Formats: sequence, structure tokens, C-alpha cells
Amino acid sequence: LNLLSSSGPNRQVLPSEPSNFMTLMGQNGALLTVWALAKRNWLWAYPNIYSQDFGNIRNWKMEPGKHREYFRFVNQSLGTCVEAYGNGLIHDICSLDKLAQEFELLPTDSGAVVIKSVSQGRCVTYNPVSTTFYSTVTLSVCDGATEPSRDQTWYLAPPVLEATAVN
Amino acid sequence: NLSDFKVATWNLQGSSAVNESKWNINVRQLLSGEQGADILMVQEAGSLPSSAVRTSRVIQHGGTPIEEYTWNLGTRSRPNMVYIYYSRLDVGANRVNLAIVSRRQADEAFIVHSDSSVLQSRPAVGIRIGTDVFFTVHALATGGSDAVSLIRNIFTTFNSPPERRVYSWMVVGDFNRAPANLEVALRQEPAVSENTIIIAPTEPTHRSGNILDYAILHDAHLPRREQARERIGASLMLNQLRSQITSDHFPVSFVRDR
Amino acid sequence: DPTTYPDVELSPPPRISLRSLLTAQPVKNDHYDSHNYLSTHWELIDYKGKEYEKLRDGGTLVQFKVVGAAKCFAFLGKGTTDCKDTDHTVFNLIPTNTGAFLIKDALLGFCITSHDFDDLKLEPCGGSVSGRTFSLAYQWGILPPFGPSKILIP
Ligand SMILES: [Br-]
Ligand SMILES: [Br-]
Ligand SMILES: [Br-]
Ligand SMILES: [Br-]
Ligand SMILES: [Br-]
Ligand SMILES: [Br-]
Ligand SMILES: [Br-]
Ligand SMILES: [Br-]
Ligand SMILES: [Br-]
Ligand SMILES: [Br-]
Ligand SMILES: [Br-]
Ligand SMILES: [Br-]
Ligand SMILES: [Br-]
Ligand SMILES: [Br-]
Ligand SMILES: [Br-]
Ligand SMILES: [Br-]
Ligand SMILES: [Br-]
Ligand SMILES: [Br-]
Ligand SMILES: [Br-]
Ligand SMILES: [Br-]
Ligand SMILES: [Br-]
Ligand SMILES: [Br-]
Ligand SMILES: [Br-]
Ligand SMILES: [Br-]
Ligand SMILES: [Br-]
Ligand SMILES: [Br-]
Repeated sequence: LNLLSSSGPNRQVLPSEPSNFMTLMGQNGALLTVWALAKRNWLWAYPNIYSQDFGNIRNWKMEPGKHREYFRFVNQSLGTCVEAYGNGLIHDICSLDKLAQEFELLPTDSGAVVIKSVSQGRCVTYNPVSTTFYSTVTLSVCDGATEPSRDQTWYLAPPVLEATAVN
Repeated sequence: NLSDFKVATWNLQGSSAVNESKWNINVRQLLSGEQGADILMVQEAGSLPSSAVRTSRVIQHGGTPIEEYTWNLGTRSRPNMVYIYYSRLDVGANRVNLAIVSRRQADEAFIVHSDSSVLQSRPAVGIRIGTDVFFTVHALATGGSDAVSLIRNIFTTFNSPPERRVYSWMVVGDFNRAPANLEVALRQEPAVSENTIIIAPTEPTHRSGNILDYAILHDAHLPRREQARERIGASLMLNQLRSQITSDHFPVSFVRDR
Repeated sequence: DPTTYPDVELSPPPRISLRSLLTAQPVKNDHYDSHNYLSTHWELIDYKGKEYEKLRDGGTLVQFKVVGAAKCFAFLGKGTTDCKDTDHTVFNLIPTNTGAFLIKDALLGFCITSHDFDDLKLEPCGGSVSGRTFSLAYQWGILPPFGPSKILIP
């Protein structure tokens, strides 16, 4: 395309929208994601390599919650929110008044974070090692364990999207 | 109102060995997206990004250095510009420097020193945008002992000029002491203590587990003893990260309650 | 060094794990047992030499250093070589609108890509990458180092 049109500079495409999203990545590379699309279904964690067909349901927009120091996660594709429910996480209609959709992220000394459900007082747990495509995501006591069958550390990572260089 | 701005702070811990990558990994992420900071205070800034450009503007109105630069966070064809106000205090090793990155140009700059002492304390460096003034501070490692007189001098600077009586100001940075420890000490200056409010996370802002990075502000819209009505909350700025944080400090943001 | 402010300690280089956003696998070094977590750690250090400015393309020159050794990531031997061999150890971080990074070698201006499990190569990626879009195969995450960590307590 032309960087200069006959009457003035012409705006090239360089999306800012992708900057608003990210992924929550486990130590095994698995990304917290919606699987069954209908609301209230359980969330799981699949690495990009085993979920290319999932698309943007794997990306989330992290925003401050209603309460100070808490965050909520809005799905890029579905617009629903991560919500603590029973012994795991689901996605449902967003509401700043639902404490179950608010999370406190506790930094670790490696720079990773532990995700704590504020309504439950429990942390998002998963099994790094799996005989299948995914890690099972649950909520359990926050001990910061980092074992093959039980880990609670997550990385705040780039979204799985085409990236545009800004150098 | 100060609350109209998304303000953040990060101690970059720059050095000759690692500096440029930190600006391009973390500082860039703190400024981007819909929730990026409008104003970011940086401590231990080291050298500015190599692509930053010095403007012709002169603000040097005293012994403490302060210069204006522009830095393009985007491409040449799709620029995304910010201004950087840089105080290169560390002439010895060029690492313990202060900077303020702002989307909007500063109308004026301010340098305020703490009480005279034999300790090499650092001054507060700040910029005014309209009726709001924003400072970046890096108090002394040993309990930020210079913090109380620094805050008091900033207070008297604006609240003791006619036009300064309506200014709101925010002091943000590495205080090197717990928020409660600072709060108690400030009580020795009743007028300052009653006209300010400390806004800080309750989560660690440094890998030692300590809470060292936060803010203290004076909202001209609120009366004495009523600053706690401020609707600005502090939070680790984790919503901006997409990478490892390249220093032992976690960035902290100050945003209006939703 | 002789800083004007001695109350401020000098901080060492940041620790990271480098992962392909396509495979999510961390790039490993051979200095530690493959099952030891330090095999997934690197120290990120900035390169200060000026011999690679022509193809820098506005990125940041760095080296990925092994913890506790003068070895750096490289497309040689088993994945590392002496850090002094700058032609093979100096790489170039290119920021993007997502927080992911493209990584080029400083000498040739080629891009590091990973299109599949344990696939890692340095291939031509045209001229300047400014404003161009790239699939995950070209994207890298500079993330917290893999392994144990402790929840910070105030
Ligand atoms: Br045209
Ligand atoms: Br666009
Ligand atoms: Br997008
Ligand atoms: Br479905
Ligand atoms: Br539904
Ligand atoms: Br299910
Ligand atoms: Br918000
Ligand atoms: Br609250
Ligand atoms: Br979408
Ligand atoms: Br159920
Ligand atoms: Br945006
Ligand atoms: Br001065
Ligand atoms: Br510029
Ligand atoms: Br361009
Ligand atoms: Br402006
Ligand atoms: Br001073
Ligand atoms: Br310090
Ligand atoms: Br406290
Ligand atoms: Br008013
Ligand atoms: Br009071
Ligand atoms: Br807000
Ligand atoms: Br692996
Ligand atoms: Br060695
Ligand atoms: Br070494
Ligand atoms: Br080519
Ligand atoms: Br722990």
C-alpha cells in the first residue's frame, strides 16, 4: 500500500487490539482455555501445539476487578469471564459484582504468579505432566507447589495471535 | 483530577550489563494497550532507549539535570510517541537515574530536594500537566530516611505560587520502607500528614517480599483530613505483563476505582 | 562500579526461560542434566559491541547466557558455545504488538523459528521486519524461569 497518498500521509495497518490480550501459561506450556463453548462449562489448559483449532477462545483480556488489587479475565472470542466454581474454573457472563470472577495474583520470587480465587480462597492448580493433550484445572489450598502432578505457578504470557513487529 | 490518569511506577534496576532490553521488554508493555499507563515513573533507569531522541526544549533551570526526549513505541510508518523526562543523576556509573515517561508533554518540571544531609539522597523529579503534578522518587536504601522531609518539601512547594494552591500532586516511586512505617513517621508533620494519603498495594512489590513501591498524594479537591476519600487504588500492574519482569521490583499502577 | 549512589546495590542479569510460542518448549542448554531445571534457564545480558549495527533493524542486541558458566546459546555443537564468539552468540530482540518477540541473529539478520517439536532453525526472513506480521513459528516468549519458586509473603 502507499505510505504517502497524493494529499497526505496514508495510515498503514498495525493493530493495537492484540496488545489487550494475553494467555495464562502453565509451566508445561498449557494455556488456560475455554473448551466447550456454552457458558458455565469447565476451563482446561491445552498448549498451543495441541489446540491450534481452538482459535481466540484461548486468549483473555486481564482487567482490574471491582475490588482493589484483584483482576478478572474476559475471553477474547466469547466475551465471558473466568469464574471460580466448585473445584475448578468455568466461564460465564461477566459481572463486576460477582466475587467469584475476581482473582488475586500472588507474585513468586521467579516472577511467575499464583492465581488465587478470592471467593474461594483457593489457588488454580494443574498437573504439568499429562498422558493426554491437556492439564486438568482445579482449585486447592494455596501452597505454591511445583510438582509433576500438581503445580500452581502460571506465567503472564503473550496471546496466541499473529504478531506485528513494532521495531 | 489525578484520577483521570493511569499512573505507574517501576524500578528498572538498570546497569551497564543489562538496561536496553528492560526498556524494550517491560517498559514497552507497561505503556501499551487500552490499560497502558499515561504516566510511568522509572527509578534506576540507566541509559534511555537508544532510539530516544533529545528535543530542543530546555528545562534545565538549576543544578539538577533534567532533559526532554521523545521515544517511538511504534514503527516509523505507524508512530506511537511518548515523551521521556530524564534526570541523569548518576554521573559516576550512569545507572541510578530517574525518568518519567508521559503520553502528554509536560507544561513544567519541578525538582525538589529533601533536607540537607551528608547522605547522597536523590531529589524528587516531576512534571506538571495542567493542574496535576507527578513526581518520581527513589528514597535511600536504609529505610528511606529522607522520605519525610522530601514529602514535606514537596508539600510546602505547593501548599504554603497563588496558582499552585489548586494543584493536585502525586509522589510515586521506590520509598524503600513499608507504607505503614512512612505513614507513622509523617505524623511528625501534622499539616503534611493531614493533607496527604498513602496509596499502596498489600502485595509485595519486591522479591524480598517487602512493599517498597507505592504513592503518596494530595488531591486539591479534598479537604484536610479527608484525603482517604480518594478513589485511586494501587495494584501490582500484572495486567500489562507478557514477559518475565526483568528486575527484582514489580511494576505498580494507580488507577481510578471502577 | 563507581556509582554516585553507593546505597544502591548493583543487580545481576535477569533470569528467564526462552520458549517458542508455537511449541511452548523452553530452549535448553547442555551444561546441566536435561532433567535438572537449570537446563531451561538463561541469563539475559545486553551486548554492548557496535559491530552489528547495520542489520540491527532497531532491535536490542543480547546474548542468552548459561547460569554459572561463560557459555551462551548458539546454533553450534549442542546448543551453546563460548560467549566471546559473538558472531554465533549475539542475537537481536524485536518487540511486537503482542509482547512476543521475534529473534534475529546479529551477524546475518536471519530469524530464529520453530515450526514443530524440537525444530529450531535460523532462516532468512527478508529485509526489515518493521510493521510486518508473523505466525507463532517466529514468536518467542521471554518468560519466568521454569522450575520451583516461592510465593512472596509481605
Ligand atoms: Br493512495
Ligand atoms: Br490498524
Ligand atoms: Br486481535
Ligand atoms: Br462446544
Ligand atoms: Br451459552
Ligand atoms: Br468439560
Ligand atoms: Br480499570
Ligand atoms: Br476495594
Ligand atoms: Br475473536
Ligand atoms: Br457440577
Ligand atoms: Br488498544
Ligand atoms: Br534544581
Ligand atoms: Br522520535
Ligand atoms: Br515502518
Ligand atoms: Br502533547
Ligand atoms: Br535530595
Ligand atoms: Br535501593
Ligand atoms: Br504496610
Ligand atoms: Br474544580
Ligand atoms: Br488526618
Ligand atoms: Br478505572
Ligand atoms: Br520441554
Ligand atoms: Br565457563
Ligand atoms: Br559465569
Ligand atoms: Br532474505
Ligand atoms: Br511457596
